[PDB]
Amino acid sequence: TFRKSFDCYDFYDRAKVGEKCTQDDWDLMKIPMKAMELKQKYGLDFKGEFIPTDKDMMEKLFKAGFEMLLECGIYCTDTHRIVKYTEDEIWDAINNVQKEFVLGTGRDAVNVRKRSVGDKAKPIVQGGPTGSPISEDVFMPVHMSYALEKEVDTIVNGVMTSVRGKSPIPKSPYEVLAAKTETRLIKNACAMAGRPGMGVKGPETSLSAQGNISADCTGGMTCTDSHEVSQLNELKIDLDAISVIAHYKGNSDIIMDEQMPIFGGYAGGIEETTIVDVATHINAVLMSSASWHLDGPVHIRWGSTNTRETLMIAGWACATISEFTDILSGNQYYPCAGPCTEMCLLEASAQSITDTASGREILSGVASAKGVVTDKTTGMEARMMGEVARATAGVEISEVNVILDKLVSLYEKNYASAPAGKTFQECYDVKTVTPTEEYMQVYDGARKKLEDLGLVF
Amino acid sequence: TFRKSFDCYDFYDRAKVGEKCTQDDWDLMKIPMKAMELKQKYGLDFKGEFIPTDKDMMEKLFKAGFEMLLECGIYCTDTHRIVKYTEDEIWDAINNVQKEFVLGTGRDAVNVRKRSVGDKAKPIVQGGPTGSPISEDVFMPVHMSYALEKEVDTIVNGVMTSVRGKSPIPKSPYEVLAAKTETRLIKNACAMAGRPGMGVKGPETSLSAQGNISADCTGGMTCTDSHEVSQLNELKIDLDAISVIAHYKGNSDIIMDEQMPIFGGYAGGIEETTIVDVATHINAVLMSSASWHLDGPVHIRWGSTNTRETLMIAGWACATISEFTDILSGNQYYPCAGPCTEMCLLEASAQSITDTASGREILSGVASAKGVVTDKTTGMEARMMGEVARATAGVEISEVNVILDKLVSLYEKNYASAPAGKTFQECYDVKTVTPTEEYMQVYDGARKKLEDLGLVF
Amino acid sequence: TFRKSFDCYDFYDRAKVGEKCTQDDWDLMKIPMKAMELKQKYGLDFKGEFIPTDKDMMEKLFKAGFEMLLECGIYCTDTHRIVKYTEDEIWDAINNVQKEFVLGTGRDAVNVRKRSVGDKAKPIVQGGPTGSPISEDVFMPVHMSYALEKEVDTIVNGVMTSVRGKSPIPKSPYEVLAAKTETRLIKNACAMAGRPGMGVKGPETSLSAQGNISADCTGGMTCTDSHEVSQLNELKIDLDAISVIAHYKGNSDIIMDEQMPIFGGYAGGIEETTIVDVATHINAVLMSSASWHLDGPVHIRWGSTNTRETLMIAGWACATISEFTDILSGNQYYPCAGPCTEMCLLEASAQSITDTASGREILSGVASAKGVVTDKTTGMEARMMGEVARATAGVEISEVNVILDKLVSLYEKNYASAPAGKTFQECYDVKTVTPTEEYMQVYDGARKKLEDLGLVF
Amino acid sequence: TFRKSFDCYDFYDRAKVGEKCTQDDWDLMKIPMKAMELKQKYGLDFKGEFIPTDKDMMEKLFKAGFEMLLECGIYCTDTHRIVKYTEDEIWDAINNVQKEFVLGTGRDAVNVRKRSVGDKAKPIVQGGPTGSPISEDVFMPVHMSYALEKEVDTIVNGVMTSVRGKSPIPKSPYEVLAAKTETRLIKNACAMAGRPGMGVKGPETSLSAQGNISADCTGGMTCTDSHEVSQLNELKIDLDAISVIAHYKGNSDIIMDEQMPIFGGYAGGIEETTIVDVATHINAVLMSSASWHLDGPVHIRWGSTNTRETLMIAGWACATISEFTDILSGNQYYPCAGPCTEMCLLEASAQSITDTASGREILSGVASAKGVVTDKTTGMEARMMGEVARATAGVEISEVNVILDKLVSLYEKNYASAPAGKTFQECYDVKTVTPTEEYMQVYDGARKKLEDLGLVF
Repeated sequence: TFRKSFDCYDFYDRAKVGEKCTQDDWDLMKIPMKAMELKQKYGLDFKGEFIPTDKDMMEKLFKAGFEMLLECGIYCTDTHRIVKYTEDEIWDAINNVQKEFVLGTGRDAVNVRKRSVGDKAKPIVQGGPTGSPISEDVFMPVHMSYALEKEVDTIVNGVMTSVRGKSPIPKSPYEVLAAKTETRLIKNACAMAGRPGMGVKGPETSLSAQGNISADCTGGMTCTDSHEVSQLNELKIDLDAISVIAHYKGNSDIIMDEQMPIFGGYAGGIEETTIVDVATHINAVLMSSASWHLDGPVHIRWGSTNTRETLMIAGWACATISEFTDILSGNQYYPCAGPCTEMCLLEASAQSITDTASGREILSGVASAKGVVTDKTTGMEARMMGEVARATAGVEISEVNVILDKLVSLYEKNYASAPAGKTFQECYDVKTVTPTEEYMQVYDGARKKLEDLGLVF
Repeated sequence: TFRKSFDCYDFYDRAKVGEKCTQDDWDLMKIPMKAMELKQKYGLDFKGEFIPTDKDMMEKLFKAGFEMLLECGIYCTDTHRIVKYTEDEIWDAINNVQKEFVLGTGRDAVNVRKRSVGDKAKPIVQGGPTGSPISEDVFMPVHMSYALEKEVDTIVNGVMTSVRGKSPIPKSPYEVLAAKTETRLIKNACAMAGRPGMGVKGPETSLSAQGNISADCTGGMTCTDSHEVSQLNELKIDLDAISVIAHYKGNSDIIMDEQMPIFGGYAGGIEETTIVDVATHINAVLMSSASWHLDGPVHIRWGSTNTRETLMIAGWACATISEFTDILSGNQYYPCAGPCTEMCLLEASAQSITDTASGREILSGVASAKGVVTDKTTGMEARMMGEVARATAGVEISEVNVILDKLVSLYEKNYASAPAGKTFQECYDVKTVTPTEEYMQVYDGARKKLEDLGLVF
Repeated sequence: TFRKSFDCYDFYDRAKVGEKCTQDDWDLMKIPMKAMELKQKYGLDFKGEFIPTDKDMMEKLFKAGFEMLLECGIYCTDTHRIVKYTEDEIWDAINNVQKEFVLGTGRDAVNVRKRSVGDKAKPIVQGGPTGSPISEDVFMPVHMSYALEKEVDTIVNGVMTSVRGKSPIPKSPYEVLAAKTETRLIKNACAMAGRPGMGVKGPETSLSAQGNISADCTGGMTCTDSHEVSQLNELKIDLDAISVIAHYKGNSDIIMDEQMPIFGGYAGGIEETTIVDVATHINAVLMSSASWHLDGPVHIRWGSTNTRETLMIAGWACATISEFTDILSGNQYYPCAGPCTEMCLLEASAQSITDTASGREILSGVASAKGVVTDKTTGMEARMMGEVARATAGVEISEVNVILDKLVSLYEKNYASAPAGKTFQECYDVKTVTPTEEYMQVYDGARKKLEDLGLVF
Repeated sequence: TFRKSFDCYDFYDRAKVGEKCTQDDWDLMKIPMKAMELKQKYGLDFKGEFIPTDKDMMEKLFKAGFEMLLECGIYCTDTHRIVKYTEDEIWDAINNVQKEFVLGTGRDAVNVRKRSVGDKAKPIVQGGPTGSPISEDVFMPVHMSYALEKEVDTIVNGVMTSVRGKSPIPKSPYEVLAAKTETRLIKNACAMAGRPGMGVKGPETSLSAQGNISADCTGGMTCTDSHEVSQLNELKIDLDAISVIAHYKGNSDIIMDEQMPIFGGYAGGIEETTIVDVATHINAVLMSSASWHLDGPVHIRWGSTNTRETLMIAGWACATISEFTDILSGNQYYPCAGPCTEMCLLEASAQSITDTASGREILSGVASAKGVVTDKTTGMEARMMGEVARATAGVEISEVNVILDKLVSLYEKNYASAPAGKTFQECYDVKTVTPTEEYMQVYDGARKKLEDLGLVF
């Protein structure tokens, strides 16, 4: 049996005396070799499906992901050593995951419960700039564009480009100011939208451990909000995250562990990256004591989470995690196209279909324009994400796979030429926080194309 | 698509520039014409049933109610203009209704979840004077008579005839005093009954917007209580309610939108008034951002909610709302007879059977003696309401319809001669808050008659 | 003796059956006649002094103010009737006034205690837009300009020109939204300035009773903030204020009763208007159950609180109230000149000297540009108000009177040509919320002139 | 005038572009040169006095300290640059210091108000291990030894040698665990002593910025506790402290800025080190927005705060700060001798006399055995500190100076041979947390010697 249930403290202890190893040995050898080995060992082949129905192939994928975590362990960048788990420790973690939890407070609180593959229930819609840079003078208006949408249940925080006119430089007092201010302003935006108790997800503007740890505060982030801790790539972590985890646990905060496996990255292709994804979903409840895990498979070249390959990785990982565990999870949205464009909406729609049908509990989006362009994220994208989620709920997986193949085909040849789109200021009346007729027309066009594919809103 | 999810602010904006129209054009033409038109268009015919089983007829009723709201809109009395919704705005509201919520706190809190037609689950029992006038010196004792009944889950507030010996005149400081005091005293009554955390529903003594808005206070109403906002008759509203809604939303309060369609009123007969009822259930989650909607079809002549016609209206409206939406709702009780009489108990029993079987989530009663006679409401009526709800849960709808026809026949010829009944002081030991042997005997008699009809307690 | 301590409820009761009287009989006869009568009866003559030292003249003024309230009573506009107090009721109120109280919370809380004439202690500095119209997009930045000044202790709220891009029209849902939002945003501005617990004074954007009553809310106004209720002119009140008082009392809120007697108004000249001022200070703790009273004598023509006459009225009223009662009070600032001008600073400085030396507990300013010009109020004016207060503390009254005569002479000939000044956006770096070199130079110039008059900062 | 009141954000901004300078240029030239220059310029000579009475010499010392801060500025170790203040910025800070504040909650809360030199009022007694290492298994018992003493008002936290059996290594998750646990355990110890609401001072076990920032938590440190931020030596600071300050301000926490000038350090001798001390007291309310400042002059050789020189530095600095400012402060205790020895008690007694008579508001001790020996700190030392404070209150300064000269002479020849003393476990019944007869006898002996010197308990 195991000594004690594994936690961040045990991780630190082991990371100081684990097997010494260079990061290159890890990224260029250990990880890719194991993924390659397990893929062949279990004969994994997704056969072009976005969401699996073959229980035997799914069981093999689960065993592969479990075995990968068990045989590889986790690389700690700070100590250049490997932390290894035992089989019993892993099962203790998987066998005791958080069943459900509440986000938000008052009338605006929402319950997060497990959804199965093809579930008739609709997932929780977490809408927001999704970590994208947002100008200080429109921070509240931008977030209000999400709170004003009935489709949105919780908010995923954007990043303040400035606070009191200064960049929130890591380890500067401005970073601490931003970490606290970020959610204080967002919750005030929610209140102005008539939903003071909406739960949020962050912190996002802060990057350092001290910055992230300062985010819990009066009027700001509290225990009913999702607290983010990020895993590295792949099966890797830094000590900063470990201390942040200790902090979240010590405050009885809902913990959201995140990991975004890279397709074409250190693991390799589709099946390889999916084995890693399953392994990091499991690591989430082991190393980070997560309440839920946020996935986000991203294309090494396009940097999007909605390419054919990344949707397949997410679909298989989630369907498999749903079949063999009660681990709660979500997926994050990174379209190539920017706001107010048909492609952006179709891109997010493809992922919403995939995430809803594969069993995700929470949809966290949308980081339009790959989430790196100032002010290019608006509530309209979250509205589509949510409406598409409802349309997908209950639909037969066989039909979903057909729809996905057709939909993805509508934009996968245009990644390099994805439209830049427009900013919040350009497609919304900034004062009343209402989308322009221009955006509404674009929205209708996307909706029509989705309906032609068989989706019923 | 829609500009933004519709809210009370959009309503105000539209009410100032909507189509000009006299209230008579609305009540005597627009509403009755549309109800008449839609009834024939869809060939609605309830064929004497209290609770429908014909899914096709129910679908037609739902479409009729939806179309009525869409084509008519809502008349704003203050501006004498009509507010119109678009089809997309209505669906956005219906597609995103509150799934569930908690009322009360601590050990005494209760979860409110959707119930289907004929559901085996028992509805939430909200017992209280139901807005009836209660003498100041027995305000706590009277409410304690409900809190002391295990059948009761939450309390529906009575009205203070006086506070500090003065009438709570609208727009007077006494109205504000009563709005705050009302719930403070009621929650103290609940505490004396050993259930300090029981949720309540109000405010009730206050009538003006300023009075209602002052009700949220320390020790008084809070976010875990149902906050009432009233729609007018029919498909009508005043600006006072609109500001009250803005207030409830701004405080993250659970919102209970109420509307009591009048049978024989501006809409017309049974099917006509039911189309209106379906339309106002939908309007509740659109205009009022309601957490749940309180119905209360009332007979234009008898002023009761339990006549054959009003039970049919409630039964069809609820069964239909349950079939096509997840809108949570309840129904309010207004018997003709007063407390300590067999008729009163049988009247409330008929509605409890109807409400439970048709799918209501909450039963709010009982306003005995039509709720207009001082001190004529006691916990005994709520006890029957609850015990009958349990007896009805799970019973086949075919059987329920038969029982209802027989039960209603036991009193429907006596509306004009309904017994006045007695006050709390006359049928209860005011000090120990215990019903008299007299009432207990009356209670047993009613219970026996219900059992003879086939009900199993 | 008296029946019971007088309160807003007794006022309502009496206002419904008091002596019938037209408003003209009140404004054009009853008030001016009594002020004229009492002025001669007591031989009041301020002899050009801003702050009195003659205890006998002060005692006569106090007796005059008391007698005026006693013999006239208060006119209720709604009922067109007069409410009369008895001598015993007035003394019961004066003999039991709030001794002290705390504003704000946490590290940022401040104690408000009585100050005597010429007190060495510095008064509390309540800085803010002082009810002036502020553009929605700079609402937080503008208030932050006050929170960032160490001279400022609490914030006096500005008015939102819009909320969600719409005017907060009285009795519209936007008014309720603004009432709640106003303080939520301001406290968030205080938090960004590193002082999350600063107390505020409001509500200000709301005008109706329902709007004002909705201001107490989570994250917004709470019991540690000053709650404003306004008396009318002169010795007059409306029922709206009476209900608002009932609400504040019912929430255990710190109550700030305000009245701004008009020089050259219905009362008459200097001594006449001062008798009224003393009477309204007393009425504050009687009718409004005030914790403290906010004065604001204003010139009928110039609309400023810092003219020679209005400073004399404030000086005498406060010095007298300080000598014979423990009623806590403050004065509000309305300069003619706008921000970034030397006159504005000198105008506010003259009042700060007067208010500090005459014994005020709180200085509430500054409503630059008479508080009616959008965005023309900044923290710089509050900084001067505070620095001048410190310079004045402890200075001999004889010297203060000389300084005031000289200072007022520096601008009293320019009321009609007072410089318009500039907006916050024009004299501050809006992003970093820092004043421009331009303003700093203007500030230095004003400071030098004050020093030349004998003030030591 | 100044741009804006100076804060930690302005400090960061200036530290990135200030005058470049090596740390040696700062420590070995700039600081010592200015201290030497100002000492001669003002002709400072303490003439062997512990506490000054010469107002002219005190005024010169104040001017010297002010001028030193103004002309030197503060060295930022991270950027190797100097931050400079303007005269106006310094005065704005000094002119607006926190007047008073409350520590602790409920019945156990205490008010901290300014004390003058020779004040009859007794200072607040903050007793605890004073940052000394305490074994994990006796963490609560040790702190309980202070809470059980009526002489103690608040607790100054000790350091956990381990938490869950592991060292709280900086930047490890154990550091975060310790930061939160430290106060949670201490407040539980206070509760067991019948004083659940005693305020504390920390965090102490954590050393990194992320560790310190994690200390505010439910059940742990809150806004009514003193939050420590440390200045470096001399007129120096690191960016970690700057971010910690931003955090404390953002949480509305009471801030305690600390600086322990070293006698014989970079500044030089007595007068030189005192000029630095005055400068750092001022810097506390400027750079750290401190609520109060904790001094602690320490001997470069002996490492104690109670040597003849360090007592003189503290006495002069405090008496001078008390005379010219309202800056609240305290002093920390570091005796050479360990617990259960007469020397330790006499050492702490000498400082208590000095601190009480010179005007300190808070006494924070006692770090017996120089605070570096595991478990060698007990409540008995705090009891003496407090009883001596009472004995000193109100005594003429002339007499105090005589007593101090005699008392210090009783141990100043034994610094090198100071007795090691014993641990808590050795001089207390660990279970009942009661001192042994052995300690009581030692205590009586010290008390008798103090009485022979003229002290009256």
